[PDB]
Amino acid sequence: MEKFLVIAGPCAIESEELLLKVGEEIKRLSEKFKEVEFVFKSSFDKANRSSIHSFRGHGLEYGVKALRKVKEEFGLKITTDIHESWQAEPVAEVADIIQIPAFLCRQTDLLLAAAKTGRAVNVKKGQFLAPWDTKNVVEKLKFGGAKEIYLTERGTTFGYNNLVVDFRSLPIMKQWAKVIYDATHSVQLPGGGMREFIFPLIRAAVAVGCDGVFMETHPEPEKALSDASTQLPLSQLEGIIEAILEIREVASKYYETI
Amino acid sequence: EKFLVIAGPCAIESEELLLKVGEEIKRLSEKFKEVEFVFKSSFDKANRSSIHSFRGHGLEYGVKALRKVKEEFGLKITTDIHESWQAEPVAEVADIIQIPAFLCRQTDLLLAAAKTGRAVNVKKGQFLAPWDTKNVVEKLKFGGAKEIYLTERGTTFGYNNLVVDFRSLPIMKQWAKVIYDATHSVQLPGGMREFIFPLIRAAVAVGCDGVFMETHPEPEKALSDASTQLPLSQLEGIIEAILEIREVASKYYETI
Amino acid sequence: MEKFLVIAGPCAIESEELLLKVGEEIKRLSEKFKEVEFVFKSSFDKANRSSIHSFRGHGLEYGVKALRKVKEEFGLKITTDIHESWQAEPVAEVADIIQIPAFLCRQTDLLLAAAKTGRAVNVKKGQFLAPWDTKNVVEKLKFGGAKEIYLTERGTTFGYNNLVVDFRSLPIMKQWAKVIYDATHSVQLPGGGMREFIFPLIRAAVAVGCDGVFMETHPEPEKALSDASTQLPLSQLEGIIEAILEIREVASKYYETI
Amino acid sequence: EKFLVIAGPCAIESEELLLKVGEEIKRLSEKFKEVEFVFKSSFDKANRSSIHSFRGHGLEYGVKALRKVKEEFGLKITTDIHESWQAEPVAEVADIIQIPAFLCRQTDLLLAAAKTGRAVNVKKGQFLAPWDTKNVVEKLKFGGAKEIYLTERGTTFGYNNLVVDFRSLPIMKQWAKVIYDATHSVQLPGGMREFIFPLIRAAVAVGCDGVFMETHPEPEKALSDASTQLPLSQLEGIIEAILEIREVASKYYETI
Ligand SMILES: O=C(O)[C@@H](CO)OP(=O)(O)O
Ligand SMILES: O=C(O)[C@@H](CO)OP(=O)(O)O
Ligand SMILES: O=C(O)[C@@H](CO)OP(=O)(O)O
Ligand SMILES: O=C(O)[C@@H](CO)OP(=O)(O)O
Repeated sequence: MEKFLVIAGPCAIESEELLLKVGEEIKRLSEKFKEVEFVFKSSFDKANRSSIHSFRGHGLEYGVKALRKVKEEFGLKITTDIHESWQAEPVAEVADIIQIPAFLCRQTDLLLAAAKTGRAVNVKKGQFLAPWDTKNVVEKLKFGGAKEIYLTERGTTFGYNNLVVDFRSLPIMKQWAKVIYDATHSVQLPGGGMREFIFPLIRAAVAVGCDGVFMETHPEPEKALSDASTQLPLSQLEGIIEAILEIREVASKYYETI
Repeated sequence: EKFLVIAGPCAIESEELLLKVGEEIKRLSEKFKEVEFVFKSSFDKANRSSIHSFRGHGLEYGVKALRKVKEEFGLKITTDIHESWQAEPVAEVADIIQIPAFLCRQTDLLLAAAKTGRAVNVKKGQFLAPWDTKNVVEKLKFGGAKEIYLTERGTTFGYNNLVVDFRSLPIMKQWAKVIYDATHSVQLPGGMREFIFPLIRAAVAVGCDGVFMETHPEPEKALSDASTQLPLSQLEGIIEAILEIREVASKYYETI
Repeated sequence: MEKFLVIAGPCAIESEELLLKVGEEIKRLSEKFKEVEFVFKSSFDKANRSSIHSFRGHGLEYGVKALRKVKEEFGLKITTDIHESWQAEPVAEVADIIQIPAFLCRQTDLLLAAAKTGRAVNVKKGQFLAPWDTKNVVEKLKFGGAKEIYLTERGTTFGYNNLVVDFRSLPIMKQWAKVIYDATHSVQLPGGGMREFIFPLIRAAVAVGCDGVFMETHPEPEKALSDASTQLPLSQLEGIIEAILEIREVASKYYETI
Repeated sequence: EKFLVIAGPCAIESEELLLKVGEEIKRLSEKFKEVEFVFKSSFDKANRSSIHSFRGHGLEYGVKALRKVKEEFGLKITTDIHESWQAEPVAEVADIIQIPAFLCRQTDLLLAAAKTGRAVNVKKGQFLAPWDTKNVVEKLKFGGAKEIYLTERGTTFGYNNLVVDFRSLPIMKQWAKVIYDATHSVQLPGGMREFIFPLIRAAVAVGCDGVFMETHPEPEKALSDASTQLPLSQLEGIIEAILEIREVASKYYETI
């Protein structure tokens, strides 16, 4: 079985300190769960918040420098998201995996900018996109030179201010890329979020079969500057990870062949 | 209480077919003692899209064939009703009376079912939000029902498509035992066999009280739900798989 | 141009008196709007309420007798809905148009029970049904002997507790039956309702093109026993009808040919 | 203020095509003096599903061709931007800067557009509820924009389908002028020409401040939105139709 990916970290780079605190914990779990490839995630810019008054971040320069500290202090791989083509090059200096936001999954130039860096690229599936329509997204990355591609399931528009997770997307997308399940954005209520469903839905994802999971986690979610109602309390991370590795193991012999 | 597996051919195509399927379910029944098996088949497909499609052989012949399965194999029975008058005659043989998803809000049908003293399983309508099943349960309690089940079978997602919102499992559990219907949840109304097993794995990882699966020795030849009925020979493997997943996952099912 | 249909009346037969009061007003409008075919509607049983504690009605016998009074006192056509096959025969004694509830639009026996009465049949399109899938519904009625058939647009499931009206359904369904737009149920919030959208959406319906409209109306909606937030104040009916006849007239030369 | 009609070929396939279309719009412009016509064409289809599809001839060539239309015919101009840097160069020719629907929440793009001093039209995202456009308008006001439009273009309805919820027209009007996009609202993402005219009739019966329509002398030969671009010759008839409907219906538009 392939090394399972767990992408995790605070939603936003609130400070270099917050980063070091989560990083410390992620490093501890990586030493325990040696069958997992851990990737530390945090955004240097929440460029698509609903409100002009909401927290965005401290800028690209500061964020890359704080992620670089996490990588240097803990030896952890790094992923962060870009919003315009010009950011691909500077971010690629620290990011092992460049993330493409869900609203931007069809922006050709942004995808090509990420792909020519030589870094892996993970595209969040747009809330508007059918799972079979990710085939062209992967084709655009492969055309642009990307050799390691991920597609992340994060819910689909289901009426107003609600997302539903159609688990059929996991085996469908697996036909053309590795698949990541985003356990924290899939339960958000666009323009909101329900923490009580994070755990059940992530159990469903590993029972269906995916190649990794993505989770935002913060020492104190209620105090977070972004995604306060969906970020997972840091102390709860180890137990969630153990549970998914257990459920994955027992379901794995039944995963179907693409 | 023990995990429920409700299984059988979609339609009572013949007393014979029920006996063949009944035999295999009897067999699995002896192999998996911790599971409560309930044999299912419909005496009438009362809501087919086309007037030219197979409906069945009538309630009399159907109850007779189901009686034969219960007598011959000792299996509990479940079938669905479509109008209030059918509840009492079906209750002579059915341990569980099933309410069709389009009929989940028909007050008299629910009350007629509750009045028989039998257990009632209501398929959640494709139009119903999970929190709105609380009133469904309340109707049945008011009607005297004491063993109540709610079955997840997908929700309307645009035209000719259903999506399973797994958040409904924990929500519905606040007021009834919850069953996951593995075969209708992937059908395309007005489906895809390849998604049956993956989604049933999800349902037990999330946590449910039972699973519902239509099965037929030769699905391609079935007269109803031909595209989604599970081949009978695959049933054992899927049941063992979900008992294994449940065993591990149950440690994590959230309290009520 | 065909005589436009306006189906209207109180949601439920709260009393024979309420019926006579609305009937009086509908009769007055029928004398004014002679280009409209008016049909008086009221249910003898709200058989599918969400709550066991909600108002259902005073029974079939009482309801048919109250509708028969309206027909006899005002000379108005009558429509009411059935819920089980056995009710088709007694209701057909008074109802010119037998209505099939939206949740029951695929119940074969109920449709055949209505069709063999020789009365017109109007089927509410299920909130789960695609517009092209009404073709088989009409085929079932024609097979059962119905010679005058209507399909009513009343919204489609759009996430939880919300309905959306896809106006493309009007020209699609028109391929096989006369089409009615239900102005009051289309704005209800299943398991709720928004009165402010009734008027705009009914203007859209006649600009697209339909063969009639359906509206629930009560002298005092807030006091209604069913659909209190969507029933139209009776005093507002005349002005709505004048507006739709005006918009219909001006749009009509552009209605496309089926 | 007067009713807006924004029209033109989806993509700047060539300075020529724009001139042919510009000529017809100039003509209608003289025929319908109460209407403010705005000529539209995209210099880059930056979000095509396939890497092998037509994107265009670049921003430079595009701004040049649009400048030619404004110089030659005196028509106001609108085109869309895809990244913040494009706002200032596009603002030399565009009276209205268009924000793509997938990019309606990208704060910097909205701010870059507002900073040019031009009017801004934001296509409402297929994922956005109508009440959630209030924050979109607030971003643009904060950015200095004073003439703001919100365009209805359909909402995600299951997979590969959009539905127009007309309730959004009156809701969005509380905070901006509202335009109805008649051609993308009926496209099937990842459409149907037969529904364009019926839905545009609905939009003016409900009440909007303008309509948006892509038009091409020969849609079948277009390099983008070939399935939905309106044949140029049909444009006059549809504009006269909607002015007639609006004239009658406007008596009933609800206050703000
Ligand atoms: O993970 C996040 O921080 C965001 C941005 O990429 O994800 P999404 O676009 O899926 O909301
Ligand atoms: O299980 C079935 O036979 C049918 C009828 O009860 O189910 P549903 O109503 O969910 O289609
Ligand atoms: O008009 C009504 O009173 C009801 C019942 O027929 O309609 P619907 O089923 O469309 O909710
Ligand atoms: O009108 C268009 O050219 C496109 C781009 O702005 O529209 P939308 O983003 O609505 O697809």
